[PDB]
Amino acid sequence: IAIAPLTITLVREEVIDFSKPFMSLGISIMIKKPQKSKPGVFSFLDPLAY
Amino acid sequence: GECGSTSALSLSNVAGVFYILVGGLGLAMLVALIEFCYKSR
Repeated sequence: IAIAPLTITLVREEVIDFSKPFMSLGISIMIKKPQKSKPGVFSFLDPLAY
Repeated sequence: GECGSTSALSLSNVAGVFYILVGGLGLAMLVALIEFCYKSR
C-alpha cells in the first residue's frame, strides 16, 4: 500500500485504486513577501527631500 | 513583447523658483539700497 501526499490522476487511477480523498488541494502560487516597514523618524520628512 | 505594456518624490523639479526669485531678493535689495544712498547723498 502507498500512503503519501500523492496527486490523484486518471493515468494513476487506470492502473491502481485510490481511496476517497482525505485532503483536497489545488495549484498554488508562491511569491516572496516584500516587507516595507513604516519608518518612524525619517517618514516625517519623507515626501520631498531633506 | 519586450517593451512592457507612482509615489513620486520631488527633489529639484520645483527648485527653479530659487535661482530666479531668490536672485530677485538681492536684486530689489541692491536697487533699494541704491535709492537710499542716493536720497541721503
